[PDB]
Amino acid sequence: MTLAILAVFSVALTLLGFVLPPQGVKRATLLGLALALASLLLTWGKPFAFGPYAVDGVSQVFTLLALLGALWTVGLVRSGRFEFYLLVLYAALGMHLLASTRHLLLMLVALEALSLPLYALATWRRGQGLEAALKYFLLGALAAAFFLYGAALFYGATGSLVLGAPGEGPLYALALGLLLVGLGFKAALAPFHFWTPDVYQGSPTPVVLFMATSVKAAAFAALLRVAAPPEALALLVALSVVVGNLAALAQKEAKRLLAYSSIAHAGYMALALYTGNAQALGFYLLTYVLATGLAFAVLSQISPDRVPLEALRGLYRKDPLLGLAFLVAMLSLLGLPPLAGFWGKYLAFAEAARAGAWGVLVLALVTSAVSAYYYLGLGLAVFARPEETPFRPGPPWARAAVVAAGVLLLALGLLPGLVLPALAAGG
Amino acid sequence: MSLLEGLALFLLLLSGVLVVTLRNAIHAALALILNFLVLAGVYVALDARFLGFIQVIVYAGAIVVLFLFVIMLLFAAQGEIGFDPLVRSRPLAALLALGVAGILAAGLWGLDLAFTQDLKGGLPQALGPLLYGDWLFVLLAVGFLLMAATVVAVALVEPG
Amino acid sequence: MSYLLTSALLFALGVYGVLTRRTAILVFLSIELMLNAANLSLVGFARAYGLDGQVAALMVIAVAAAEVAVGLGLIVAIFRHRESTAVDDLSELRG
Amino acid sequence: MAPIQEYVGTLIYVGVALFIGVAALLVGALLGPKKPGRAKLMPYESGNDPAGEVKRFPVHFYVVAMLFILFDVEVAFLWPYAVSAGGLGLYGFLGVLAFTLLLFVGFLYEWWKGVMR
Amino acid sequence: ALFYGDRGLLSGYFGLGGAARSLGQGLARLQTGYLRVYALLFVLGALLLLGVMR
Repeated sequence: MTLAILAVFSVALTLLGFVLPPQGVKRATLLGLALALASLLLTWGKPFAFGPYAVDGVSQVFTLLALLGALWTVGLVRSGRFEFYLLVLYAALGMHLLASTRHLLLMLVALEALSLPLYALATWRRGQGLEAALKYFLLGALAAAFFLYGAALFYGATGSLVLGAPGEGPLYALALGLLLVGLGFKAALAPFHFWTPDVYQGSPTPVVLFMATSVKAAAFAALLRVAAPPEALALLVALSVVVGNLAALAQKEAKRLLAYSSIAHAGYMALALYTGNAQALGFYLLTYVLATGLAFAVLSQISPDRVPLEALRGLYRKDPLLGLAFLVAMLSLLGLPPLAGFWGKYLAFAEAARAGAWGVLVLALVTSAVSAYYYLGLGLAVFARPEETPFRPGPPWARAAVVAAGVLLLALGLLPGLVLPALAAGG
Repeated sequence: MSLLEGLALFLLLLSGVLVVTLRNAIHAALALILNFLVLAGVYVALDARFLGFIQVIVYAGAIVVLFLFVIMLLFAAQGEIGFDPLVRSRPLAALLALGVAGILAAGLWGLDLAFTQDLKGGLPQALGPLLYGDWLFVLLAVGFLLMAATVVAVALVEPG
Repeated sequence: MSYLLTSALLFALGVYGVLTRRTAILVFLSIELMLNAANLSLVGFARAYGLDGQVAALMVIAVAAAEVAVGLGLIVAIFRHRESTAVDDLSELRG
Repeated sequence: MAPIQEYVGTLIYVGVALFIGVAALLVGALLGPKKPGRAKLMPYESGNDPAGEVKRFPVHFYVVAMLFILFDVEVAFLWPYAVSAGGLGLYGFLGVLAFTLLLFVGFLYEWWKGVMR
Repeated sequence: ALFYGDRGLLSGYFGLGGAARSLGQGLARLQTGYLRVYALLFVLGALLLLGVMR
């Protein structure tokens, strides 16, 4: 299975990690994920239950993404305890599990399984990174109580604990509202967004990569199984897209800027949920993951700590290839055609318009033009006079990754009709 | 019912008020222990006996000791340390508390249904077949969570 | 039926908690009262639809406990070195 | 179900015990003369306190406690199997063993790393 | 006079640019780094959501 590889390696590796050197556990854990990835490809499109666990179109697509993000972040860091890989491994499993279920209790258990190791991973003991950690834990723990309270009223309105069964008068309406809250917070749909600015700033860069890919994937995965009211969606989107994009102009610390960006993209993605899709989000998130993954690899290559805006400038001198990569990324998140980011937007928007919600879709688009201020605010800054600051160039390892991502990105820009055919929602 | 019922629910709620109002961590936490007893009683009354006993054993016997150990470990002589711009925000907080009950209250006059099924008293005999029956997966999920918790917890506290 | 209303009240109280307190550990304590509010609700309905709401509840307990352990653990490791647990005396990350 | 008859009865037992307890305490409390001092009032021999009010204690106590909570949840679950265990067959045994090995894996990790700091 | 007029116009659009910057840091001011503030906004927000939903 996919589950099989993760669980086995995780448990076995747990005790094992004493013997091996920390580099060797990085080697081990890399292998493990990759095997998990292997098993994913070769079993694609055969939906397989074995319990409440149920692999389907959604699962396959998003756990491809979740595993992707996890491979990357584990790459970059050199630790002082084998544990700062071990906990990540766990976290990957947690996100795998989150997508591949539809039963509320699995969903709860999964929510802690993914959230817990994240709190601990917020610590390379940097003083900010404890403040960060705490905020996240308390806000997270608050949402734990909410999502759990949500489930309890849901069981009231319907015999099932699984998601699916008719739905009723008020109580069913009520129950579904509190569930969007929990899930909402994890994907950073406003107005639950509040942690996303502080934690992204506070946490050490590679970790933030992991959050900005994997948690968004995972979160959306489970969100999709919720048959969210068309009113709820409309609220969320408005708040996300307005507050996100406007406030982001004020910021001037690179990671925190990207944090605000990562509210906005959640806002656009949540449009797709209207009629529901798994092809739309499949594609979208593919373009988003790549772009953010690329981008944060680059920020790491700058420095491990809070990156002032200026630090980006001169990236093209330092290395040409890497400098260009980051450019392509930034244009992609703005969605300037023919880049893949445009297609990701377009597909989502198409589901909104089918559903007939007009106003939302207009608002979204207007402020999506706003977004160009800060995106170019990075992307062009690249070419100017070189700064005198800390930098390093990294191995061929990292070069290959980053540049792979950037070619792969624009490749899907021109040929979206490759992937889209087989991001099937049924197999 | 409502003769006895009143007593238990009054007690429960009253105890609830105490644990969120009072000063000083120890008195607070201790109130929550009286809470979980009452709640345990209420479980027993609702034909969930097994769950009742676990309520006492885990939540009130394991968990709160851990709480107490933390508030002893690091002291706590004020439930109201410092003074800071948060003062007016006490009434908006108390407002919202009412609100969150209000909307939920509304909802519950919105589906009102029969309370009328059997349960066998909830004895662990009759929970067993389900638990390791088709809930066995959920269970193993639980089991994974605990293990993750242990390892995480260590990595936070001890350097190592 | 009484019980299911009561449950919402205990949820409400916990919220009043979560917003008021100035010691961090007591915030977390408040969260736990909300969580038991949940288990009551779930259990009340377990009497309606018969016997799965029990097994449900037990799973919740285990998750709650897990999140307690890790969470207090975190609280400990952060403020063992800090000598005041004042929550709003952590403020450098800000917009 | 199971008869409610004895649970009420439990509460009875508790009511008895508490009464006899408190009664004794009031007997004790009222009798024996009073006369405060200057060093009965100010705590034990050498220093203000005989730990002299040192700040913070080892994390050991946290570790032991933390261990105990998670594993008490372990115990909780193994009771449902324990009572009715012949009903569930071989598939039963495989389930239990599975669960146990996960928590024992926990055990061996925190053991090799240190209960002691 | 019309030339000068156009300069003026150009600055009037730039003006709107200035509004957006301003607004943005107004909304940024909603952050405070106070945890209890973040909690208040939270509960408000989620309650608001449930309100809208009906």
